[PDB]
Amino acid sequence: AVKKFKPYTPSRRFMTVADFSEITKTEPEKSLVKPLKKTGGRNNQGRITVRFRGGGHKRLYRIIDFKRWDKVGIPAKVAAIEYDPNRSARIALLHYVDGEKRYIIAPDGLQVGQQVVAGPDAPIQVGNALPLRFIPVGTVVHAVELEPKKGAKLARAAGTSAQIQGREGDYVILRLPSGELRKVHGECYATVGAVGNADHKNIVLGKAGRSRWLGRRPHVRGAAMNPVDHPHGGGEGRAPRGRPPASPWGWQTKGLKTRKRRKPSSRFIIARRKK
Amino acid sequence: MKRTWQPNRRKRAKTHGFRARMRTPGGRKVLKRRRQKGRWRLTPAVRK
RNA sequence: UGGUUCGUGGAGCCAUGGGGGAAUCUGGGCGGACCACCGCCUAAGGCUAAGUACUCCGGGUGACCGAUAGCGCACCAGUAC
RNA sequence: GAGCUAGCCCUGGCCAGGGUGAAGCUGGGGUGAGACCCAGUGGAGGCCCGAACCGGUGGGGGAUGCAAACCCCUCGGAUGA
RNA sequence: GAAUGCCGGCAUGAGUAACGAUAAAGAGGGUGAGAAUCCCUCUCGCCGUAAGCCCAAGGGUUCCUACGCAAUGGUCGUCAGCGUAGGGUUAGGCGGGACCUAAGGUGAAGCCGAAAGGCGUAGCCGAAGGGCAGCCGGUUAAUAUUCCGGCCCUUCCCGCAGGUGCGAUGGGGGGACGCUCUAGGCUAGGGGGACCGGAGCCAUGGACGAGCCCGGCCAGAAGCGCAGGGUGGGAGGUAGGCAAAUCCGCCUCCCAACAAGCUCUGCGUGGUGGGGAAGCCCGGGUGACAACCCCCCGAAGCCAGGGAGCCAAGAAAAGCCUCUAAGCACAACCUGCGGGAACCCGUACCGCAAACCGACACAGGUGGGCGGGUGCAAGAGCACUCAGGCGCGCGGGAGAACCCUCGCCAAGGAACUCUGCAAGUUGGCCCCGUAACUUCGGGAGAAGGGGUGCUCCCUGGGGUGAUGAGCCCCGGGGAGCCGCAGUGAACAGGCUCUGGCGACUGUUUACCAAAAACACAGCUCUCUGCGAACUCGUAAGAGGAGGUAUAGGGAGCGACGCUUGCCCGGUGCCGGAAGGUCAAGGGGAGGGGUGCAAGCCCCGAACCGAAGCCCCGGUGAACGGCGGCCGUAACUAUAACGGUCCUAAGGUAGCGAAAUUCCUUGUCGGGUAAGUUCCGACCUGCACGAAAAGCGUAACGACCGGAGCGCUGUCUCGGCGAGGG
RNA sequence: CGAUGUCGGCUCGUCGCAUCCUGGGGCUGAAGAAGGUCCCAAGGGUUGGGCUGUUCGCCCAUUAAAGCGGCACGCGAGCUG
RNA sequence: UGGGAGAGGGUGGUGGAAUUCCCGGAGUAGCGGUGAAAUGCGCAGAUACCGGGAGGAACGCCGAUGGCGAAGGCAGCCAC
RNA sequence: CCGAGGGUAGGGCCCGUGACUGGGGCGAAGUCGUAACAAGGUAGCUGUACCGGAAGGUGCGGCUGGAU
RNA sequence: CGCGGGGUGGAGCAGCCUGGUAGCUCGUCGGGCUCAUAACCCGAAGGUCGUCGGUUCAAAUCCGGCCCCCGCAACCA
Ligand SMILES: [K+]
Ligand SMILES: [Mg+2]
Ligand SMILES: [Mg+2]
Ligand SMILES: [Mg+2]
Ligand SMILES: [Mg+2]
Ligand SMILES: [Mg+2]
Ligand SMILES: [Mg+2]
Ligand SMILES: [Mg+2]
Ligand SMILES: [Mg+2]
Ligand SMILES: [Mg+2]
Ligand SMILES: [Mg+2]
Ligand SMILES: [Mg+2]
Ligand SMILES: [Mg+2]
Ligand SMILES: [Mg+2]
Ligand SMILES: [Mg+2]
Ligand SMILES: [Mg+2]
Ligand SMILES: [Mg+2]
Ligand SMILES: [Mg+2]
Ligand SMILES: [Mg+2]
Ligand SMILES: [Mg+2]
Ligand SMILES: [Mg+2]
Ligand SMILES: [Mg+2]
Ligand SMILES: [Mg+2]
Ligand SMILES: [Mg+2]
Ligand SMILES: [Mg+2]
Ligand SMILES: [Mg+2]
Ligand SMILES: [Mg+2]
Ligand SMILES: [Mg+2]
Ligand SMILES: [Mg+2]
Ligand SMILES: [Mg+2]
Ligand SMILES: [Mg+2]
Ligand SMILES: [Mg+2]
Ligand SMILES: [Mg+2]
Ligand SMILES: [Mg+2]
Ligand SMILES: [Mg+2]
Ligand SMILES: [Mg+2]
Ligand SMILES: [Mg+2]
Ligand SMILES: [Mg+2]
Ligand SMILES: [Mg+2]
Ligand SMILES: [Mg+2]
Ligand SMILES: [Mg+2]
Ligand SMILES: [Mg+2]
Ligand SMILES: [Mg+2]
Ligand SMILES: [Mg+2]
Ligand SMILES: [Mg+2]
Ligand SMILES: [Mg+2]
Ligand SMILES: [Mg+2]
Ligand SMILES: [Mg+2]
Ligand SMILES: [Mg+2]
Ligand SMILES: [Mg+2]
Ligand SMILES: [Mg+2]
Ligand SMILES: [Mg+2]
Ligand SMILES: [Mg+2]
Ligand SMILES: [Mg+2]
Ligand SMILES: [Mg+2]
Ligand SMILES: [Mg+2]
Ligand SMILES: [Mg+2]
Ligand SMILES: [Mg+2]
Ligand SMILES: [Mg+2]
Ligand SMILES: [Mg+2]
Ligand SMILES: [Mg+2]
Ligand SMILES: [Mg+2]
Ligand SMILES: [Mg+2]
Ligand SMILES: [Mg+2]
Ligand SMILES: [Mg+2]
Ligand SMILES: [Mg+2]
Ligand SMILES: [Mg+2]
Ligand SMILES: [Mg+2]
Ligand SMILES: [Mg+2]
Ligand SMILES: [Mg+2]
Ligand SMILES: [Mg+2]
Ligand SMILES: [Mg+2]
Ligand SMILES: [Mg+2]
Ligand SMILES: [Mg+2]
Ligand SMILES: [Mg+2]
Ligand SMILES: [Mg+2]
Ligand SMILES: [Mg+2]
Ligand SMILES: [Mg+2]
Ligand SMILES: [Mg+2]
Ligand SMILES: [Mg+2]
Ligand SMILES: [Mg+2]
Ligand SMILES: [Mg+2]
Ligand SMILES: [Mg+2]
Ligand SMILES: [Mg+2]
Ligand SMILES: [Mg+2]
Ligand SMILES: [Mg+2]
Ligand SMILES: [Mg+2]
Ligand SMILES: [Mg+2]
Ligand SMILES: [Mg+2]
Ligand SMILES: [Mg+2]
Ligand SMILES: [Mg+2]
Ligand SMILES: [Mg+2]
Ligand SMILES: [Mg+2]
Ligand SMILES: [Mg+2]
Ligand SMILES: [Mg+2]
Ligand SMILES: [Mg+2]
Ligand SMILES: [Mg+2]
Ligand SMILES: [Mg+2]
Ligand SMILES: [Mg+2]
Ligand SMILES: [Mg+2]
Ligand SMILES: [Mg+2]
Ligand SMILES: [Mg+2]
Ligand SMILES: [Mg+2]
Ligand SMILES: [Mg+2]
Ligand SMILES: [Mg+2]
Ligand SMILES: [Mg+2]
Ligand SMILES: [Mg+2]
Ligand SMILES: [Mg+2]
Ligand SMILES: [Mg+2]
Ligand SMILES: [Mg+2]
Ligand SMILES: [Mg+2]
Ligand SMILES: [Mg+2]
Ligand SMILES: [Mg+2]
Ligand SMILES: [Mg+2]
Ligand SMILES: [Mg+2]
Ligand SMILES: [Mg+2]
Ligand SMILES: [Mg+2]
Ligand SMILES: [Mg+2]
Ligand SMILES: [Mg+2]
Ligand SMILES: [Mg+2]
Ligand SMILES: [Mg+2]
Ligand SMILES: [Mg+2]
Ligand SMILES: [Mg+2]
Ligand SMILES: [Mg+2]
Ligand SMILES: [Mg+2]
Ligand SMILES: [Mg+2]
Ligand SMILES: [Mg+2]
Ligand SMILES: [Mg+2]
Ligand SMILES: [Mg+2]
Ligand SMILES: [Mg+2]
Ligand SMILES: [Mg+2]
Ligand SMILES: [Mg+2]
Ligand SMILES: [Mg+2]
Ligand SMILES: [Mg+2]
Ligand SMILES: [Mg+2]
Ligand SMILES: [Mg+2]
Ligand SMILES: [Mg+2]
Ligand SMILES: [Mg+2]
Ligand SMILES: [Mg+2]
Ligand SMILES: [Mg+2]
Ligand SMILES: [Mg+2]
Ligand SMILES: [Mg+2]
Ligand SMILES: [Mg+2]
Ligand SMILES: [Mg+2]
Ligand SMILES: [Mg+2]
Ligand SMILES: [Mg+2]
Ligand SMILES: [Mg+2]
Ligand SMILES: [Mg+2]
Ligand SMILES: [Mg+2]
Ligand SMILES: [Mg+2]
Ligand SMILES: [Mg+2]
Ligand SMILES: [Mg+2]
Ligand SMILES: [Mg+2]
Ligand SMILES: [Mg+2]
Ligand SMILES: [Mg+2]
Ligand SMILES: [Mg+2]
Ligand SMILES: [Mg+2]
Ligand SMILES: [Mg+2]
Ligand SMILES: [Mg+2]
Ligand SMILES: [Mg+2]
Ligand SMILES: [Mg+2]
Ligand SMILES: [Mg+2]
Ligand SMILES: [Mg+2]
Ligand SMILES: [Mg+2]
Ligand SMILES: [Mg+2]
Ligand SMILES: [Mg+2]
Ligand SMILES: [Mg+2]
Ligand SMILES: [Mg+2]
Ligand SMILES: [Mg+2]
Ligand SMILES: [Mg+2]
Ligand SMILES: [Mg+2]
Ligand SMILES: [Mg+2]
Ligand SMILES: [Mg+2]
Ligand SMILES: [Mg+2]
Ligand SMILES: [Mg+2]
Ligand SMILES: [Mg+2]
Ligand SMILES: [Mg+2]
Ligand SMILES: [Mg+2]
Ligand SMILES: [Mg+2]
Ligand SMILES: [Mg+2]
Ligand SMILES: [Mg+2]
Ligand SMILES: [Mg+2]
Ligand SMILES: [Mg+2]
Ligand SMILES: [Mg+2]
Ligand SMILES: [Mg+2]
Ligand SMILES: [Mg+2]
Ligand SMILES: [Mg+2]
Ligand SMILES: [Mg+2]
Ligand SMILES: [Mg+2]
Ligand SMILES: [Mg+2]
Ligand SMILES: [Mg+2]
Ligand SMILES: [Mg+2]
Ligand SMILES: [Mg+2]
Ligand SMILES: [Mg+2]
Ligand SMILES: [Mg+2]
Ligand SMILES: [Mg+2]
Ligand SMILES: [Mg+2]
Ligand SMILES: [Mg+2]
Ligand SMILES: [Mg+2]
Ligand SMILES: [Mg+2]
Ligand SMILES: [Mg+2]
Ligand SMILES: [Mg+2]
Ligand SMILES: [Mg+2]
Ligand SMILES: [Mg+2]
Ligand SMILES: [Mg+2]
Ligand SMILES: [Mg+2]
Ligand SMILES: [Mg+2]
Ligand SMILES: [Mg+2]
Ligand SMILES: [Mg+2]
Ligand SMILES: [Mg+2]
Ligand SMILES: [Mg+2]
Ligand SMILES: [Mg+2]
Ligand SMILES: [Mg+2]
Ligand SMILES: [Mg+2]
Ligand SMILES: [Mg+2]
Ligand SMILES: [Mg+2]
Ligand SMILES: [Mg+2]
Ligand SMILES: [Mg+2]
Ligand SMILES: [Mg+2]
Ligand SMILES: [Mg+2]
Ligand SMILES: [Mg+2]
Ligand SMILES: [Mg+2]
Ligand SMILES: [Mg+2]
Ligand SMILES: [Mg+2]
Ligand SMILES: [Mg+2]
Ligand SMILES: [Mg+2]
Ligand SMILES: [Mg+2]
Ligand SMILES: [Mg+2]
Ligand SMILES: [Mg+2]
Ligand SMILES: [Mg+2]
Ligand SMILES: [Mg+2]
Ligand SMILES: [Mg+2]
Ligand SMILES: [Mg+2]
Ligand SMILES: [Mg+2]
Ligand SMILES: [Mg+2]
Ligand SMILES: [Mg+2]
Ligand SMILES: [Mg+2]
Ligand SMILES: [Mg+2]
Ligand SMILES: [Mg+2]
Ligand SMILES: [Mg+2]
Ligand SMILES: [Mg+2]
Ligand SMILES: [Mg+2]
Ligand SMILES: [Mg+2]
Ligand SMILES: [Mg+2]
Ligand SMILES: [Mg+2]
Ligand SMILES: [Mg+2]
Ligand SMILES: [Mg+2]
Ligand SMILES: [Mg+2]
Ligand SMILES: [Mg+2]
Ligand SMILES: [Mg+2]
Ligand SMILES: [Mg+2]
Ligand SMILES: [Mg+2]
Ligand SMILES: [Mg+2]
Ligand SMILES: [Mg+2]
Ligand SMILES: [Mg+2]
Ligand SMILES: [Mg+2]
Ligand SMILES: [Mg+2]
Ligand SMILES: [Mg+2]
Ligand SMILES: [Mg+2]
Ligand SMILES: [Mg+2]
Ligand SMILES: [Mg+2]
Ligand SMILES: [Mg+2]
Ligand SMILES: [Mg+2]
Ligand SMILES: [Mg+2]
């Protein structure tokens, strides 16, 4: 339920902000934070390698448990749901009966006070993590390891989910958030439910400064530059593209596919994405 | 208006100083050449 | 591919990044594609004075300069600036 | 060579004073319950006026200058990209 | 003898321009060979959120004193930031180091690169961030939290006493955090006093007064007092914090809870140690046994790690505390007291500037703190003034033209001109009042108007205090007074209507363009399944991202509203296991050279043989493109209709003489006395048109056009006056 | 072309006469008044505005008349832009 | 008070038939379509047949001249 | 003091009029097609939506005022 | 007298390049079907190719000149 504002500035006309309604705790665990080094989109050479980055609000990285098979069988309790500025999902604080404390991505409808657990025997229940091969066909899961023990890779942003479609040997058939159909090994872990905060895509940034708060600096159209700068540069007055539309580096940017031809995971992609 | 020279002792020593020159192949050639030429000073003066 | 006078040329020889891959003198390389004949030479280990080059340095001599010349500097010059 | 300038990184600092008065909250009205209206409180905002500060709109001066871009009047932003 | 030749010398322009902010000068007395220019005294003027004071950076003796004036100083020079000499900077507590870590830099392990070298975890370096012990006065020609005085405090070593499972680079706690708004109580600072101290003063008409003028504090340990910050206690379990743990984390139990308790700061008080004005007469001395008290105002500072709200979600590490391990429990650590010990570097002086950056003693540039008073609604604004600092290193006259900056102007009032360029007008605050349109916020300070000083009288509420008086802050009514004029000086919008463009706040060609240009939220297409795509790199390695399709890259379009049509034949991209073409390689029909021969050696047809191209399809918010001639209606005219040629298909909606229209000042309407511009229409659109988007749009604009009102030296048309030249 | 600044305006003039007006005439299809056309004549005069950068031109209101050309399309070490 | 009948309404769940597409097998010269045709699709292997998979929508027989609701309107099945 | 009214400024309603523009009614014998009336040769009507020289056409749902 | 394209039955287009040939759709004329009209069905006519001049045995066709009509261009200032 995104929140609107009355039109008392030009920018307040359209700005919308998340309700923050599920958040129950407003400062993070001192033991699960560390400093997040802003890069400005520069690499170890000092060179910009991802244009238009920098100037965002200072953040602390929250360490998130993307393994969860660290603690087979140890039940935990959901102590708080929290704001995390390093991702679109909300995060949940778990107090394990161990006394150990961890953060997880907060699935949709998870409630403070309930319990979750990890392992093959775990109930099929929102918040639990199981190896894929023990989750019944048809189940909606998130935070899916792509390869066993490597870390939860897929379906992590706000509102996403994957659906379990069938089994074939050691592998399971998944429909990813992009619509692709893929084999993922059965021993890969996944968490029952979809990621929460599904309204995240309906936020309306409303002003340029808001993009500046996020670390997004203004983007310059190629058509706005000079020939030394861009394939679309130059021209007297405005100009159409006048060539197949291209990137700053010359490659074609309307339709030209770019997945590597002989990539070994091809034997594992069933159907390409949709829409 | 604000001009180009804005002195800064730490800057000067860390940019043109003896230890900066010795760290690098071209810097050692600067020192080699200025010795062969006979300069009285191999490196700018800064008071540290 | 480089080297040689050799720029693909009839293109050998010497060197070698990739692939294949021997023999111990009745063994092997060369004499400008290649074959025969006739000759020359012993690869895949190493070292080796002298004769040669140069002139920061010392001296000897100029049909060399003589203070705008001769080194940038005859002088407190790679200085002042 | 980034002691000028451009972008980013880390750590600090600065923004007189006045004006407008969002949401929420409380009370009252309303209804089956609501929506909603009124009053108070509240203090939001690339909100408004205006110094410092950051600018450089129009005009005039200057033009072997006070200055290899300055001076005077006027003017833009001033809690934010 | 010439090369705008080179180097040097010296002319000409010329006794010419100029001598660097228009803040400003006059006189007396000194000194000296020499005085507008040095010193002293009185008068005058300028700054005073500075043009005063304290820091930092940079500079490097420029500081103080004596003696000097050739050169330097835009004149002079006896003076000086100049020359010569001597002197001057004093720290356990201030700042930095013997402490911590940030970006980043470096870098045992490791990885990569022809060489040089590039990476790289930990670790090391790295500060204006963390951490940490000194405040007030006196003294020098020149230094002072540094010397001296008074009162405080820190660490290290060693000794004594009491206590304790002591012990760490290891585990944990803590350190440790944003933005806006803000409570309580204080301090800084300020205002007043009919109270307290003081050298004196009485003027020129009055005043010997509850008169004038001056000053009425500062630092301080323990203790107490006020105001705050921090903080649960106990017990049982325990598999987690990469060994251990009595610590921390988790579960349960009892008690405690807006508290209290313990702790830690700030302020006040405080033994004590200091200070102390005018005036006066030589920095000094007197004053002076100086007094040192009451009320008010009051921080952005302090208590602080305070409170609330909000989204964009707000360093690290050490010091410190707790836990234990090796070990050691003759030890070691904690607490209290005592003695001793305590190093290196900086410290002068300038510092919005004549000593720093600009070649100059250059109207420019330079980060942090203090920045007093009165009035003006407030304020760091504006005017004048305190303290303190200056009059800007050429002067004296004269009173032409002309130039700059400034003041006024009869009648007219934009007739000026490309243009109201420029300059007027308007101008703060209080009240009354306020339109189209609108996205319901706005448009709005709309427009337009009235008020504004002083005196007396009556009265309402608040803050301090005590509820009272006093002080202080908001006000309400009545009656009067003066002037041309009451925000009486200074600072302080001219307004309306209507188009074009761009939604908007923003950004730009440092130094001729600030805009309609760039950006912007938002819309669409497209690539990307994660060792992602993409980007930099030979590479290793990074960025992307400690992100995972509600994500990340590329492209175009540009809030929002209503919309975005037809063509896939060419180019692009996407899909197609057929077919055609196609390289190295495979295959070796059949040839050729040489040898007596075995053999050696060379050429080589068919056939098997990828990507790409060809071919088959898809695809427009992919590159792009979207017709011609002739005829037709019962007045004429024009063609709803028809005929035919061509195309891949012949421009739909909307808009149109336009930021686009050549003929063009198209035609008609409006506005004007008159309108090549403007506005509204029309439509034969040379040569609009739908995301190089089409048509609109409230609000916005130092953008560009057109009109009106107000007012004016812009002008008819010029005059006079001021100051710098 | 080792530089002869280029439209229009503004200011300041000066000159020619193929004369717009004023002065003197002849002819007239000149009744008068008023015209037409030609001849002599350069002394003087030859307005204010709307539009456009404009020159030019059209329009408004007047006028004795609202002349045409040259002077580097006169005049930027005189201004504008 | 005790009884009844009903596609009355809202939420969650869930069953089979059928069409389309995808994969595998098998198989060959046409399929589709109409008044008749052509476009389309098919040897790059279609149609017709079998097995598997995915996905959306609608509920055959019961069913009626039926039932319910104020009207619009309401139809697999289960529970609330 | 009030005060006819005059002046300035800004609103509200009504009437007349305006380049140009939108349809409407009417008009003896104009042009184009033939939507409706019979199953009107696609049953028609209908609310809405999109499209087209025109009547109309088509989608969705509804009515019988439909025929055999 | 800057550069292009065109002119052919009544209309709109082939033929021209490559000399011997005039073609296609509509329209017009005659007859059918119809109560009649259109549509539809069967037949028919009409063009010396803008013009003049040359080449050739022969010119719509090839080459020169003239007319008529459409289109493009006109830059540095
Ligand atoms: K040119
Ligand atoms: Mg909103
Ligand atoms: Mg609203
Ligand atoms: Mg939430
Ligand atoms: Mg932290
Ligand atoms: Mg930490
Ligand atoms: Mg990083
Ligand atoms: Mg790095
Ligand atoms: Mg570099
Ligand atoms: Mg990039
Ligand atoms: Mg970047
Ligand atoms: Mg993300
Ligand atoms: Mg979140
Ligand atoms: Mg897998
Ligand atoms: Mg969005
Ligand atoms: Mg951010
Ligand atoms: Mg963006
Ligand atoms: Mg952009
Ligand atoms: Mg461009
Ligand atoms: Mg450009
Ligand atoms: Mg470049
Ligand atoms: Mg290039
Ligand atoms: Mg290019
Ligand atoms: Mg281009
Ligand atoms: Mg361009
Ligand atoms: Mg263009
Ligand atoms: Mg451009
Ligand atoms: Mg385009
Ligand atoms: Mg193009
Ligand atoms: Mg391209
Ligand atoms: Mg690529
Ligand atoms: Mg995919
Ligand atoms: Mg600068
Ligand atoms: Mg600097
Ligand atoms: Mg320094
Ligand atoms: Mg420094
Ligand atoms: Mg530096
Ligand atoms: Mg460096
Ligand atoms: Mg150095
Ligand atoms: Mg070396
Ligand atoms: Mg030396
Ligand atoms: Mg050097
Ligand atoms: Mg060679
Ligand atoms: Mg060679
Ligand atoms: Mg050779
Ligand atoms: Mg080899
Ligand atoms: Mg042999
Ligand atoms: Mg042999
Ligand atoms: Mg050999
Ligand atoms: Mg040989
Ligand atoms: Mg031979
Ligand atoms: Mg030999
Ligand atoms: Mg030798
Ligand atoms: Mg000689
Ligand atoms: Mg000499
Ligand atoms: Mg010499
Ligand atoms: Mg000589
Ligand atoms: Mg020498
Ligand atoms: Mg020498
Ligand atoms: Mg020399
Ligand atoms: Mg010399
Ligand atoms: Mg010297
Ligand atoms: Mg720096
Ligand atoms: Mg810099
Ligand atoms: Mg900060
Ligand atoms: Mg501010
Ligand atoms: Mg107000
Ligand atoms: Mg209020
Ligand atoms: Mg509240
Ligand atoms: Mg603002
Ligand atoms: Mg305002
Ligand atoms: Mg300026
Ligand atoms: Mg500036
Ligand atoms: Mg002006
Ligand atoms: Mg200049
Ligand atoms: Mg200035
Ligand atoms: Mg000014
Ligand atoms: Mg402000
Ligand atoms: Mg402002
Ligand atoms: Mg900011
Ligand atoms: Mg000569
Ligand atoms: Mg010369
Ligand atoms: Mg020369
Ligand atoms: Mg010469
Ligand atoms: Mg010379
Ligand atoms: Mg000389
Ligand atoms: Mg000379
Ligand atoms: Mg000389
Ligand atoms: Mg001279
Ligand atoms: Mg002279
Ligand atoms: Mg003279
Ligand atoms: Mg002269
Ligand atoms: Mg001069
Ligand atoms: Mg001067
Ligand atoms: Mg001044
Ligand atoms: Mg002045
Ligand atoms: Mg002044
Ligand atoms: Mg005097
Ligand atoms: Mg004097
Ligand atoms: Mg003097
Ligand atoms: Mg003198
Ligand atoms: Mg003087
Ligand atoms: Mg003096
Ligand atoms: Mg006097
Ligand atoms: Mg003051
Ligand atoms: Mg210096
Ligand atoms: Mg001197
Ligand atoms: Mg002198
Ligand atoms: Mg001397
Ligand atoms: Mg001098
Ligand atoms: Mg000077
Ligand atoms: Mg003297
Ligand atoms: Mg003397
Ligand atoms: Mg000293
Ligand atoms: Mg001391
Ligand atoms: Mg030591
Ligand atoms: Mg360190
Ligand atoms: Mg080297
Ligand atoms: Mg370092
Ligand atoms: Mg350090
Ligand atoms: Mg420090
Ligand atoms: Mg910090
Ligand atoms: Mg300290
Ligand atoms: Mg102290
Ligand atoms: Mg002394
Ligand atoms: Mg212990
Ligand atoms: Mg913390
Ligand atoms: Mg914030
Ligand atoms: Mg307070
Ligand atoms: Mg105090
Ligand atoms: Mg006060
Ligand atoms: Mg344990
Ligand atoms: Mg005293
Ligand atoms: Mg005494
Ligand atoms: Mg502050
Ligand atoms: Mg604090
Ligand atoms: Mg707080
Ligand atoms: Mg760290
Ligand atoms: Mg032991
Ligand atoms: Mg013992
Ligand atoms: Mg203890
Ligand atoms: Mg030491
Ligand atoms: Mg020292
Ligand atoms: Mg000192
Ligand atoms: Mg300044
Ligand atoms: Mg000074
Ligand atoms: Mg001076
Ligand atoms: Mg100086
Ligand atoms: Mg200066
Ligand atoms: Mg005072
Ligand atoms: Mg005020
Ligand atoms: Mg002066
Ligand atoms: Mg001054
Ligand atoms: Mg001066
Ligand atoms: Mg004078
Ligand atoms: Mg004179
Ligand atoms: Mg007067
Ligand atoms: Mg006047
Ligand atoms: Mg007027
Ligand atoms: Mg007037
Ligand atoms: Mg005007
Ligand atoms: Mg004019
Ligand atoms: Mg202008
Ligand atoms: Mg004014
Ligand atoms: Mg005023
Ligand atoms: Mg209005
Ligand atoms: Mg209104
Ligand atoms: Mg209006
Ligand atoms: Mg409007
Ligand atoms: Mg409104
Ligand atoms: Mg007003
Ligand atoms: Mg108002
Ligand atoms: Mg009044
Ligand atoms: Mg008065
Ligand atoms: Mg104003
Ligand atoms: Mg704009
Ligand atoms: Mg713009
Ligand atoms: Mg626009
Ligand atoms: Mg818009
Ligand atoms: Mg702004
Ligand atoms: Mg510029
Ligand atoms: Mg420029
Ligand atoms: Mg420049
Ligand atoms: Mg300019
Ligand atoms: Mg511009
Ligand atoms: Mg602007
Ligand atoms: Mg731009
Ligand atoms: Mg843009
Ligand atoms: Mg925009
Ligand atoms: Mg989208
Ligand atoms: Mg690259
Ligand atoms: Mg390399
Ligand atoms: Mg990373
Ligand atoms: Mg938009
Ligand atoms: Mg926009
Ligand atoms: Mg654009
Ligand atoms: Mg609208
Ligand atoms: Mg359309
Ligand atoms: Mg196409
Ligand atoms: Mg196609
Ligand atoms: Mg295509
Ligand atoms: Mg192929
Ligand atoms: Mg094209
Ligand atoms: Mg095309
Ligand atoms: Mg038009
Ligand atoms: Mg017009
Ligand atoms: Mg237009
Ligand atoms: Mg156009
Ligand atoms: Mg035109
Ligand atoms: Mg025109
Ligand atoms: Mg006209
Ligand atoms: Mg008119
Ligand atoms: Mg118009
Ligand atoms: Mg027309
Ligand atoms: Mg365009
Ligand atoms: Mg608009
Ligand atoms: Mg608007
Ligand atoms: Mg603007
Ligand atoms: Mg603007
Ligand atoms: Mg205008
Ligand atoms: Mg006007
Ligand atoms: Mg006016
Ligand atoms: Mg004047
Ligand atoms: Mg004067
Ligand atoms: Mg020339
Ligand atoms: Mg010359
Ligand atoms: Mg010249
Ligand atoms: Mg004029
Ligand atoms: Mg006459
Ligand atoms: Mg007569
Ligand atoms: Mg008569
Ligand atoms: Mg005559
Ligand atoms: Mg005359
Ligand atoms: Mg004349
Ligand atoms: Mg004109
Ligand atoms: Mg002309
Ligand atoms: Mg004209
Ligand atoms: Mg007359
Ligand atoms: Mg003329
Ligand atoms: Mg001419
Ligand atoms: Mg001309
Ligand atoms: Mg001229
Ligand atoms: Mg000029
Ligand atoms: Mg001119
Ligand atoms: Mg000249
Ligand atoms: Mg001249
Ligand atoms: Mg001249
Ligand atoms: Mg211009
Ligand atoms: Mg077919
Ligand atoms: Mg086929
Ligand atoms: Mg086959
Ligand atoms: Mg589906
Ligand atoms: Mg009257
Ligand atoms: Mg008829
Ligand atoms: Mg019909
Ligand atoms: Mg019909
Ligand atoms: Mg019908
Ligand atoms: Mg029909
Ligand atoms: Mg249709
Ligand atoms: Mg042909
Ligand atoms: Mg032929
Ligand atoms: Mg024929
Ligand atoms: Mg009959
Ligand atoms: Mg017939």
